[PDB]
Amino acid sequence: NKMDRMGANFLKVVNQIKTRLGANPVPLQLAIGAEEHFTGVVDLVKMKAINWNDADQGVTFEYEDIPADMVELANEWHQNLIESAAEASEELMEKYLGGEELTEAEIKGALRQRVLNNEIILVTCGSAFKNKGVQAMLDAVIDYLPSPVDVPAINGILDDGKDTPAERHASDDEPFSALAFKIATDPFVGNLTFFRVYSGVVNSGDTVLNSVKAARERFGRIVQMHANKREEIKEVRAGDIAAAIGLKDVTTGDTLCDPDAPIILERMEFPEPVISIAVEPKTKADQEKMGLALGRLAKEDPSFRVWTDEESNQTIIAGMGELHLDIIVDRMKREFNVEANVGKPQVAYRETIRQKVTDVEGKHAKQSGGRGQYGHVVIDMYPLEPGSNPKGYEFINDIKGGVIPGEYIPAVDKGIQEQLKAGPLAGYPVVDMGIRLHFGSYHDVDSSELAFKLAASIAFKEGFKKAKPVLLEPIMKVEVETPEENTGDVIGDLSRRRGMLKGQESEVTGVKIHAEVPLSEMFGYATQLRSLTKGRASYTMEFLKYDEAPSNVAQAVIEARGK
Amino acid sequence: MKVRASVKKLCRNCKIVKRDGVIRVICSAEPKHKQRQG
Amino acid sequence: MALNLQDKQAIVAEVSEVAKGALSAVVADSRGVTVDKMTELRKAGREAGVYMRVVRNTLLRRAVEGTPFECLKDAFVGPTLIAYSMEHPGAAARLFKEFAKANAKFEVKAAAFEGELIPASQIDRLATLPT
Amino acid sequence: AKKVQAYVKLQVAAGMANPSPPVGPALGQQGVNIMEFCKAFNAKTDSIEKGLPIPVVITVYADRSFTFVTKTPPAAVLLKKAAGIKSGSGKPNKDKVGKISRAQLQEIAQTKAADMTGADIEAMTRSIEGTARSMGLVVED
RNA sequence: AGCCAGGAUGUUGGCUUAGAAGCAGCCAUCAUUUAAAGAAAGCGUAAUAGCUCACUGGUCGAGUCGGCCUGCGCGGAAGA
Ligand SMILES: [Mg+2]
Ligand SMILES: [Mg+2]
Ligand SMILES: [Mg+2]
Ligand SMILES: [Zn+2]
Repeated sequence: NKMDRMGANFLKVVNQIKTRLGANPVPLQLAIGAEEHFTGVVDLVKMKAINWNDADQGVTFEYEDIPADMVELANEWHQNLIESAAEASEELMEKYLGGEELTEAEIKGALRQRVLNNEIILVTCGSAFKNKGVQAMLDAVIDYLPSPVDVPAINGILDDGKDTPAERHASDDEPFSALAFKIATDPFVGNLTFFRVYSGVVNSGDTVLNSVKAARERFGRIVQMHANKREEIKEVRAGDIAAAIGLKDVTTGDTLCDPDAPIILERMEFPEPVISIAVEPKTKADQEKMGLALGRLAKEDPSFRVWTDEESNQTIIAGMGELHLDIIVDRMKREFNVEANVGKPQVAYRETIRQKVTDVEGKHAKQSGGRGQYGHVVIDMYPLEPGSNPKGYEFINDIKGGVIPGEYIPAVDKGIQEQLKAGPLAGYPVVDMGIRLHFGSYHDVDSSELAFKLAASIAFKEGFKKAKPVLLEPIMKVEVETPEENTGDVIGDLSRRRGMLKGQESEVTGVKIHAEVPLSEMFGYATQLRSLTKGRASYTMEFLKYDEAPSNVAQAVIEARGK
Repeated sequence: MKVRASVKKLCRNCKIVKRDGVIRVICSAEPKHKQRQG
Repeated sequence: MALNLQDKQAIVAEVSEVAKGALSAVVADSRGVTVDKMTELRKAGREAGVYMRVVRNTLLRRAVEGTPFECLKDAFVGPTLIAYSMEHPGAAARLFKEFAKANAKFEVKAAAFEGELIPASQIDRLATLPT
Repeated sequence: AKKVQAYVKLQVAAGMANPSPPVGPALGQQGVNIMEFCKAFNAKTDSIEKGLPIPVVITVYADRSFTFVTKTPPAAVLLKKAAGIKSGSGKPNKDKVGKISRAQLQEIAQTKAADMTGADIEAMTRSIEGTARSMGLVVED
């Protein structure tokens, strides 16, 4: 399109497709005139010019005489075209190589065939805004594009697979089978599932089986559509696209079919959210109302996810893009209305001793005469290293002086867990820290556990300060692909961020960059990437091992509560 | 440009030219090194 | 430091090394590569000898003043960055061979490697005996 | 068929062949993969530096293959494993910067005079002597 | 002044050792290899390439280069 805009080139664009996407394209219509003077197009079959008419909005047109402004390239590309569609069989070629031109009809049927195998792509040119070219493309949609039965059948999985589990001839006779391409949200019924019947007939009220979800669904109000507008239809034949109200379980891409139909259709693959942000209703307690909305819209987009990570109280919204996540937020303000401001995700820090070791201890005078028992422990701190064990809660039991009561000798590390479990440094949990009770004191009458754990608690507290632990933030193994021209800038940006790198690697269609970057960092990395790479790069985060960082925030977020 | 009352050579490729009496610095390396009046 | 007095001295200090030994060489300044001419003058210093002066102070007038006492052909202007490479055990040794074989490859160019001949009349190489 | 046109020094010297992971993705321009990553260095990376510094060139030529007359036992490893003291620059003015002696010089002279040569076998020997002596401290022998 | 061009392959440095790159931090380390090798010049400096710190050889026919003192000038310098 846009052949009515300067810089317009039919020829150049064709090459662009061949040079960049990879497709080999066969011209169908060359162009009559330049961008301002786009009169119309030249068919390489009819050998005519459909100069369209300006007064009517393209409604009328005239097939013309193929003027000499363009009567010579036409011959070249018509000749190049025959050759390619004639490249469908020697029966055409034997006559083609017979020096004789095969009939256009054999070319057009040959054309439809070559498109089916994707051997060739047919290029049509027009200007919709200039109300020209559009009617012919709609004609060529008829000429080469595939009808439902102009290609082979939908295939399937049956009972964990079969020789030909499904070879469903798309027919008004075969058993009902479909796919829900889309689930959309309608506020009055609560859903609208778009389905294409691959093979079958379904009617109002017909039950269907969710092959993927192993369930029963009744199709209440099958409707056809004109975008937003909907027209109810009693039944849908195969090869028809329709929207189904009354369906409540079908995931985008889940097959809806009559019983004994294919369990799995090929559309089980979807992209991964690339941007993450967090959200808050103005009213702190509209959080469920907000929460439900995020969920509904999450059903509609398998690419918008809402997980409220329980590490922090924050509601986290993940999406494929900054617009999406904003288009996904104004929908909440507009439908399922809630007013909400987005922000930053929280910080999943941790801590660990560096190396320091002592024989630290804790003690309370639980006796006082009347109380009757006491508990006291001498402990011994060590770290392991950042990432040597799967069991971060490492430990060694030693005690042979003041050997606390036996029935809970081994039961005196799990009660201590509740310090390694969360928060000793700035409200963040501990990894790899090793505790070692060696001495202590007790008396084996009833050495009270709940008031003996105060010894353990002050043991952790005092032990922590002496041992000088550290704080290690989350840092992952990012992997990026990009064109081999933006390497300098993408790595410069990673360098601005606190990112180390991994792989001196260059792909063949690009370059695979590997980088270790923080997790609190890279907020909105995707959009920065697109900006500096011309929206032609992908990436991933692998949640790699945590690493330490000098941070003015780790202490200001606990000095927020001061002492 | 810069109308500093004291133009100087900020780089190595700066030149001092005296078009119209006005003493100017013109640098064909960095255009931020373009000054007007000595 | 190629001043006038240093020239008046090094003219004879470079005539002497080629007037007591074998023919010397000369290598132009067109294109030395990170490997080819660098490591080639390396192997030149290695095999040819640790006395060759690959430097060039070969001005036309300095040559006519210093070198032309004997072998006056040096005086004629030479457009070369001479890589003066003599030879120890007789005339036309490995250094001369390497220069003559480098004038066509394995270097930028060796300026045809005319060299110094006491006779100064032999277009042919010194293999006059049939042997 | 060209001299290395990919000088990107992000390779741990010796150790693992093609040690990209520690080295950083900041030298990504070169197009080496699992085809050229175990062809020649994997099979001739033993008798030069086995756990020492032997800086690898970035040679990737257009013979549709990777091969060249590789250098000698690197003096960087010769003077750092023939030393005992594995130090060097950085802390050369305070304490031992590594060991370098006439025995190590003779070793490197008789060892790395094969392909990493200069204006003499003895001249590349003086090269290794410089790579051993300019560490900042040398053993006296 | 104007013109024919040449800087490592011990050298991610033996390096704050995950290099920070034959010209990031960095110590210093001609490092013969020289019409040349600095482990640092603007380019990518975190990295190639193709112009290239530095340096010189080749050209080319009379002056050239910077300072210091001094005279007289120039800008700084816009009001009813
Ligand atoms: Mg004044
Ligand atoms: Mg004035
Ligand atoms: Mg003014
Ligand atoms: Zn300037």
